Amino acid sequence: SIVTKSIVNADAEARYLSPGELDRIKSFVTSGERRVRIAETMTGARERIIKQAGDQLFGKRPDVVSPGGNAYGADMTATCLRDLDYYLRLITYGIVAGDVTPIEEIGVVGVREMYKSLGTPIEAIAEGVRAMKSVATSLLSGADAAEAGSYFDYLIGAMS
Amino acid sequence: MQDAITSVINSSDVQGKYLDASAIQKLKAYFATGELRVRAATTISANAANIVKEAVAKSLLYSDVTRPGGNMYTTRRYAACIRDLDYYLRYATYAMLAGDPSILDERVLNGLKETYNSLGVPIGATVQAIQAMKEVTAGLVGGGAGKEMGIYFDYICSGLS
Ligand SMILES: *[C@H](C)[C@H]1/C(=C/c2[nH]c(/C=C3N=C(/C=C4\NC(=O)C(CC)=C4C)C(C)=C\3CCC(=O)O)c(CCC(=O)O)c2C)NC(=O)[C@@H]1C
Ligand SMILES: *[C@H](C)[C@H]1/C(=C/c2[nH]c(/C=C3N=C(/C=C4\NC(=O)C(CC)=C4C)C(C)=C\3CCC(=O)O)c(CCC(=O)O)c2C)NC(=O)[C@@H]1C
Repeated sequence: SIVTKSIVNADAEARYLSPGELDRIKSFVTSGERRVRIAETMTGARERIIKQAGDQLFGKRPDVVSPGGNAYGADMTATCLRDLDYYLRLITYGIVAGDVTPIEEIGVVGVREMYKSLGTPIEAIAEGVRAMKSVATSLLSGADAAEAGSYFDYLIGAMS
Repeated sequence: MQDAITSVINSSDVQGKYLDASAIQKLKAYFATGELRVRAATTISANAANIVKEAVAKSLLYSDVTRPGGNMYTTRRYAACIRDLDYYLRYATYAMLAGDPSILDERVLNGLKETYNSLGVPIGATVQAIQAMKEVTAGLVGGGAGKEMGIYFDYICSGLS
C-alpha cells in the first residue's frame, strides 16, 4: 500500500517520511473503512457477480464456449469462471490496499505468457473483466462505483 | 517488506480466500491506530538527533568503548556508531508506521550480527544503546506510542543476539 510505498521511497533517500508523505498515510487510513465497506459488498455478492459477468461474456464472445474455443465444455467453462473469480478476489485485495499492487503482483506479471501458453485469448479475459466491472459496480453507490471502477480499468488496461 | 495491510492480504491469498471477518478485524484495527502512528512518526522525526545524542550520553560516553582501543575510538568510528543508531531509529519508525517488522528482517537484520562480529563491533553495547533510545523515545511519544516503538526496538535487539 501507500504506507509501504512511502517507506520504500523515504528509505531510497535515507530519510524520514515527509509531512506530505505522512498526510497521504493519514487520508489513507481514514478512508480505510469506506474501502473495506466497498470490498465487503463485493465479497458478499461474489457468486452473483461471477454468474452474470460469465453470462454477459459468453454472450459477447460465443466463440470461446463454442467448438474449438478455449472454454468449450462444462469443465473448461467452469475453469474460465474460476479465473474470473480469482480476479474479483484480487480486486477486493486491491481496494482495501488502496492501490493495484496486489492485483499486479498476484495476477498481472506474466499474465500474457501464461494465457498464451494455455491458448486462452487474453482479449476475451479482458472482456470478462469488463463484464464483472459492470455487474460489480452496479451493486455500489455512485461514489463507490467510480472508485472501484478504477481497479477494473487498471486490470483491463493491463490485459489489452 | 509487508505492512499490516499487505500482510493480511498475503495470508488470505495463500489460502485463496476472500477477506474474512477475522481478516477484516485486523485491517480495521490498523486503520484505527493510523493517526497515532503518524503523530509518533512526526515527533520522532523532529527529535531524531536529540534522541540519538541522549541515548549515547546515557550508554556509551566516558567508558572504555570511546577511549583508545575501544570500538568507538577515532572520529571515524564514533561517527559510524552514531550513524548506526540513526539507522536503528529510522528503521524502527518505519516498522512502527507499517505495523509490521518485516522491513527490519529484510533491510536491517540480514547479515548484521555476522558483520558486527566480523568487525569486532560490540553487540552488547550496541544493544544497550538501542534500549536507551527505546527509553528516550517513549518519553517523547508517550506511553502509548512508546510501547509500540518498543516492540520494534526489541525486535532489532533480539536479532542481534
Ligand atoms: C475465462 C474468462 C477465459 C478462460 C479461462 C481458462 N483458464 C484456464 C486455465 C488456467 N487459468 C489459470 C489462471 C490463473 N492462475 C493464477 O495464478 C491466476 C492469477 C491469480 C490466474 C488468473 C491457470 C493456472 C490455469 C491452468 C489450469 C489450472 O488451474 O491448473 C482454462 C483451461 C484451459 C485448458 O487448456 O485446460 C480456461 C478455459 N478461457 C477462455 O476462453 C475465457 C476467455
Ligand atoms: C554504535 C552503537 C556501536 C558501534 C558501531 C559501528 N558500526 C560500524 C560499522 C558498520 N555498521 C553497519 C551497520 C549498518 N549498516 C547499514 O547500512 C545499516 C542499515 C540497515 C546498518 C544497521 C555496517 C554495515 C558497518 C560496516 C560498513 C560501514 O562502515 O558502513 C563501525 C565501524 C567499524 C570499523 O571498524 O570501521 C562502528 C564503530 N561501535 C561501537 O563501539 C558501538 C557499540
